[PDB]
Amino acid sequence: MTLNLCVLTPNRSIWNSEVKEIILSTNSGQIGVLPNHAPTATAVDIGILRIRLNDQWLTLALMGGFARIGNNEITILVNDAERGSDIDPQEAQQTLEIAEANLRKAEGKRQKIEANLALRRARTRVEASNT
Amino acid sequence: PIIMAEFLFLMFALDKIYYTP
Amino acid sequence: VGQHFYWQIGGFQIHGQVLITSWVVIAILLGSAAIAVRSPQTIPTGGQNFFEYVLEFIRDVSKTQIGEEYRPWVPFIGTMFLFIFVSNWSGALLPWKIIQLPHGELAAPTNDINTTVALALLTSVAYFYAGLTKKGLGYFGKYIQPTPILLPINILEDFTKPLSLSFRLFGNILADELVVVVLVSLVPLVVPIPVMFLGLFTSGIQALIFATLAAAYIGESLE
Amino acid sequence: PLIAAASVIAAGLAVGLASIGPGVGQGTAAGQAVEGIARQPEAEGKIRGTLLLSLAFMEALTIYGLVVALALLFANPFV
Amino acid sequence: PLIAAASVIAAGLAVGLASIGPGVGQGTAAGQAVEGIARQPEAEGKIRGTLLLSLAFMEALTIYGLVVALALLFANPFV
Amino acid sequence: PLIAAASVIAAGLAVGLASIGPGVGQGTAAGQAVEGIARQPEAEGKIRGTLLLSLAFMEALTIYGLVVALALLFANPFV
Amino acid sequence: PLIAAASVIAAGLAVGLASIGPGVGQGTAAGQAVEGIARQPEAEGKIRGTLLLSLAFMEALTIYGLVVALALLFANPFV
Amino acid sequence: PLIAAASVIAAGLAVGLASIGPGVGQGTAAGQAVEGIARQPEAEGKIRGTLLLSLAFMEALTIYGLVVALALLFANPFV
Amino acid sequence: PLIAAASVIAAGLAVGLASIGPGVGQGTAAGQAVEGIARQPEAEGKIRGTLLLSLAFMEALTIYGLVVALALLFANPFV
Amino acid sequence: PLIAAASVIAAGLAVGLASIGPGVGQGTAAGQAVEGIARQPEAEGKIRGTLLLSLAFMEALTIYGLVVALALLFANPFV
Amino acid sequence: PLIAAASVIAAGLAVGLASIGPGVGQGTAAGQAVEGIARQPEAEGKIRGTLLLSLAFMEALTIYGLVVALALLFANPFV
Amino acid sequence: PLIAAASVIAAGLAVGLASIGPGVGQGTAAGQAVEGIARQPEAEGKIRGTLLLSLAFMEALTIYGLVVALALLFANPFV
Amino acid sequence: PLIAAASVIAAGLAVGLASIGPGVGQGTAAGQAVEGIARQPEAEGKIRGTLLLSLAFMEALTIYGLVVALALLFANPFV
Amino acid sequence: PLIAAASVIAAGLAVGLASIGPGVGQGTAAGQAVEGIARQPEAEGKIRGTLLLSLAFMEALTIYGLVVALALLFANPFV
Amino acid sequence: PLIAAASVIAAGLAVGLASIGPGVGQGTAAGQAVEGIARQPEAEGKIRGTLLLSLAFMEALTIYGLVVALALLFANPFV
Amino acid sequence: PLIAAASVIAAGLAVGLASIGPGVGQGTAAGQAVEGIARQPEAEGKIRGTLLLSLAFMEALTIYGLVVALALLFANPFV
Amino acid sequence: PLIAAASVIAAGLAVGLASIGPGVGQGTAAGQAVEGIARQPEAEGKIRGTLLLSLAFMEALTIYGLVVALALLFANPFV
Amino acid sequence: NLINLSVVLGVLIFFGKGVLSDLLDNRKQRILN
Repeated sequence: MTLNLCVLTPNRSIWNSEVKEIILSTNSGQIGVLPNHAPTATAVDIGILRIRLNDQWLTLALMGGFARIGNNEITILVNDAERGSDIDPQEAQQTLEIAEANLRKAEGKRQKIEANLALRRARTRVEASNT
Repeated sequence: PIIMAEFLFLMFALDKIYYTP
Repeated sequence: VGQHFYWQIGGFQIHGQVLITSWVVIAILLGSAAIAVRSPQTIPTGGQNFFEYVLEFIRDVSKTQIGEEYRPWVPFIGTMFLFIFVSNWSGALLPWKIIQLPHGELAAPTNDINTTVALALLTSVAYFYAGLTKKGLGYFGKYIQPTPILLPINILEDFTKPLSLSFRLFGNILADELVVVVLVSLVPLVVPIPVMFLGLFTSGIQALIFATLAAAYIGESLE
Repeated sequence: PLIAAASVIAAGLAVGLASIGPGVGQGTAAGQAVEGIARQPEAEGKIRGTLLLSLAFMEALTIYGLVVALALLFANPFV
Repeated sequence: PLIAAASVIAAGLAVGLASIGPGVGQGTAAGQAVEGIARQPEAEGKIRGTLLLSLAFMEALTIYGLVVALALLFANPFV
Repeated sequence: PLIAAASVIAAGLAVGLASIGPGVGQGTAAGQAVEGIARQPEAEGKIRGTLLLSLAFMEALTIYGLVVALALLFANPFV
Repeated sequence: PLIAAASVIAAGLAVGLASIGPGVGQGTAAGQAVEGIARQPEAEGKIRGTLLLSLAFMEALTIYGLVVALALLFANPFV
Repeated sequence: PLIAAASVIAAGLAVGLASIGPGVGQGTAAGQAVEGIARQPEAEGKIRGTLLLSLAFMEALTIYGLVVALALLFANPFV
Repeated sequence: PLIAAASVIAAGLAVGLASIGPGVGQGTAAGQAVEGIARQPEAEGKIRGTLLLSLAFMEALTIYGLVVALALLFANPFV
Repeated sequence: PLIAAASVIAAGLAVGLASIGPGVGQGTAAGQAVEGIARQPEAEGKIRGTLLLSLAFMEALTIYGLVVALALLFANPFV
Repeated sequence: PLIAAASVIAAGLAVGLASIGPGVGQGTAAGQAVEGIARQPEAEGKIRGTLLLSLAFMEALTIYGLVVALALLFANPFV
Repeated sequence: PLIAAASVIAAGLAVGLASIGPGVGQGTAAGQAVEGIARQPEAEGKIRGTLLLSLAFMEALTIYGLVVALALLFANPFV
Repeated sequence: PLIAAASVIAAGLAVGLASIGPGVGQGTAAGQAVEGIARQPEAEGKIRGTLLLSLAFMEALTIYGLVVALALLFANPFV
Repeated sequence: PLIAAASVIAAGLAVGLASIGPGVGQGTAAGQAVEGIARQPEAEGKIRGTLLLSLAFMEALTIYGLVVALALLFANPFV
Repeated sequence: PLIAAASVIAAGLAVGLASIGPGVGQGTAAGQAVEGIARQPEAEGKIRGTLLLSLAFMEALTIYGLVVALALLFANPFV
Repeated sequence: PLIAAASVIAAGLAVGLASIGPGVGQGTAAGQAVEGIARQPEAEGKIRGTLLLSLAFMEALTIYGLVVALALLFANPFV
Repeated sequence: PLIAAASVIAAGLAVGLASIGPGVGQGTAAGQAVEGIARQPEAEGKIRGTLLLSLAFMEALTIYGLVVALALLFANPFV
Repeated sequence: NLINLSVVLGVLIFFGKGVLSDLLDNRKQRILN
């Protein structure tokens, strides 16, 4: 009743099941996909990939990557996608406080980009583990 | 004038008789 | 074509269209609301379903806009929605060319000055009162911290916004009256058939946009 | 006299400069609508909703102009 | 005199300037519609339905201008 | 007198140059609106609401012009 | 007399200002249509049909201008 | 006389040549606002607040034009 | 007579303003046609059909302008 | 004296030709500002601050037009 | 008298407001044609076929204007 | 005397045209300024500095328009 | 008298408005041609051929107006 | 008389048409300069240098217009 | 006489509208030519060659305008 | 006499038109110049030299306008 | 006499509409030339040579306008 | 007014209830299930 969806980290296929409604947080913002979407191959930011199983709305925790929409056979090549919600938010905020802390000490030019990406990944981790 | 007064009466009365139920 | 008044003196020269149209439209609106709220069931039955659908519409458009305390202004904005709705439908439907009046005409409440400027004035009184309520009593939203120039323009916009909404209602309902009167004055009414649909659509969405524009401005009063 | 001639010039130019704007208006609005229809064949109903709504508003613009010209021609107070 | 001259010149310019708007309108709209078809053939019917509705509305602008021009031409109550 | 001709020609120019402007505004507004519906339907209510609001403001501009247009056409104290 | 001259110049500017717009409209629509049929060879029939419908509505606008030009030219109830 | 009627001619011409500007501006702001409602529907409330600031300044512009546009017809301190 | 003067000026302006549209349309249309031929060397049959058909449609537009001019010039029912 | 009529026409044209430009100007400004707050949900304070400064300057432009037109209408040294 | 001078002014303006068109027409057509040439030179034959055909139709428009200007010059049926 | 009418119409057109250009100037300026503010949360200080310099310069241009209008109105050396 | 004066005004207007368009046309064709040549020089003979043919057709489009103006200045069979 | 009044209208139109273009030019230069500043915040010194140089050359254009207007107002060697 | 005044005004507007459009053409051609020079320094020679042939034929157009306008000025066979 | 008035109108109009175009010329030149400077601040010397060359040339355009205005106003051989 | 007034108006409009086009031309040429230098500063000499050639071609067009103006002003055979 | 208005009266009594009934059916099946 929907398009084929395969979320694929480098090492494995996370899960290749099909679900109805997906909100794809791109570099251009959130975009919703439909079953029988016309093919759009976009990018994906360090953000939130929300799905909809037509029975319950669920979020997926990913750390970036790339997406492709095809003839109802869509493939999303991600960086670090942990299936569903595997973590609880207490250790998430224990990672948020230390990421914002080490942002200060990591102040050199490369450490700017490094701490900023660690921050954008901790923020997507916590806003994925809210549910 | 009396149109404003009648609008006010209509709205207070209709509120009381019509909204919370 | 006769829109001024008739000489039913009551202390001052008062408009006749204003009086009779607004009085009868308020009367039929309260007759619709009151007789069907006498015996309501817990299930949304025949008319109660329609009335509760209207009221949850007002609940949504009042919950999304203003702030944390829109519910006491839900009666005001909801009676405003109902007034504009039924007055637009009565102007589109209720026959007032077969009935003749010796001194003037009788088409709708918003055709004249009084029952649009009264809506503007009541909303503006509500905005000033709600601003002196939610904010302090020394200086309302006029006071300029960041810019040393916006002090007069603050009261100037607080003066020119209600009249602007009034002129919106003017340019809607007077235009609709012109459409209907010239379109029935063309020839027998075989021509108004496609135009009636556009008039109905515009009248309904006119009611909706007046509702959300009242909501936005009590939102500014809250802000 | 001259008032009817000037009035009907006003009506003709009124209809022309009514059809100026809503033309390109409905053009861009409906073009984006029919493109986004191919982009999403699932919210076709809501695309039709916003499309009919906005197209009807631009038809309302041109009927504003049409009715002020129609009152200049047929139902006018002066001449 | 000058009244019928004004009437016919008003009708000519009224049917004239009624065109530039809906022309580029229908142009861009049909371009985005055919691009939608070429990007996906599956929603041809909904594409062409919203397309024809918008086209009947640009043509509604056009026939509005035309009926003012023709009632200006033939059934001119002034002269 | 000719003052009526002056008033009505000013009315025609007023309503025409009024109906020119906000039509393409409504157009590009509705166009980015339908592109937004095709992009993400999860805020369909907000897209519909802001559509209603901004189209209302644009028709409001045109009728801000139209009230003076009808004051010069129909209800004039000058003539 | 001047009325005939006014009717002929009205027909001339009628076909002119009626022919300015749908030209560029037809151009944009057909350019994107040929780009679409160059992109995909499957939907050619539906593309050509819908383009024929839209381009013929544009021709309908221009022939509305043409028949105002012809009615002002041949049979005017003023001249 | 013509010297006083130039005031109402200037009134019609003024409102006509004033109202054109805010239409495309309201349309651009509305389009980018609803495109933002499409892109990020979470911060859309703050976007609506900035849209309220935009509506405030746009309505300020247009109503401040309308006050003097009506002052042309109402108050003639010249004559 | 001034009738024939305005008539031939009408033919001149008719062909002038009937030639501005189809030129500025066929330009982008045929440019995108060659662009699509350069996109895919297989759909050239349908691209040729659509391009020649639409460029002949704008040919038809400019010859509508030309036949208005030639009816004004050769076969003038008034003069 | 004709100086009063020239003054009132100059005031009307000043208001119109000062209301043309800044309208689409502030539209572009507010459009890119709402697309910006749509991109980032964080820098909204500086967005509102800089947009308020630029909108105040554009209001200053239109109010420049309005106050010189007011010095034309009420407080003019010539008439 | 006035007839031949009016015919000659009409011919001059006709060829001028005609050549303001297909100039930019042929320009954009040839620009996109040569861009497609240096993008895909695989279909040079069909590219040049469409190029010559398009440029010939623009030449057809401009020579329509040219032959009607020539008929306004040489064989004026009035004078 | 005609010199006062000339002075006031010249001042009105001067202020109108001087408000025309910097409108869209400041429009694109504020649009790209807030787009930069939105893309980067770092350099609000110097972005505001350069934006304020450009705004003060363009408003110096529109007060060039204002001072020439005022010198025509009050401190008119001819009357 | 006035006929030869009208002929020379017509010639000047003809060459002016026949010189506007082809300049822009030749320019955009040249720009796209040189962009394509920088992208890929492999068909330099073919590129030169197609571009000189396009420039020949645009210079034909303007030499049309030039020879009609020389028929207006040197050998006018009316005067 | 007429010489001084024409000098006044000339000065007003001069300052207007020399104020329009600098508006849009300075605005687009300012917007793109601020976007470039957001692109790199490192060399804002040189960015400011070239921005102020171009802004001051455009301001030199506006004060060229200002000084010819002031010579047309005060230091008029004719009258 | 009026014939020589016609000649001089025709030559002025002839050089004017000979100068309007070729400026835009030469600009877009030159800018995209230097864009190609910086894109690829391998096609440099025939980049130069196409630039030269193109700007030379556009110069042929503007000198066509120059020579017809100087034929209106210095060697007039009529007056 | 009318020669002085015609001269002063031509001079004001001349400096206006000769200023208005190079304005947005220098504006787009400066916009792309600073956007390129923030692209790479290495070539800043040659960048500034070339933009100075072009800004000197557009200022040469506007001082050509200025010097013909001065030659028309002060050192005029006729009046 | 009227001949000198016509000659000076033609001269002023000649300088204006002569400097108009080269302004935007030179501007676009400069902007894309400096963006090219910022893209790759390798061929700075070739780029500067083509830039001076292009800007000098536009200077040639405005020098054509300048020498036509100087013929109208100083060595005018008519006046 | 007789047959002119009758088509939109029929459109009301049928189509308005038809478009209200499906959304009411969705909300009733929601609350009941």
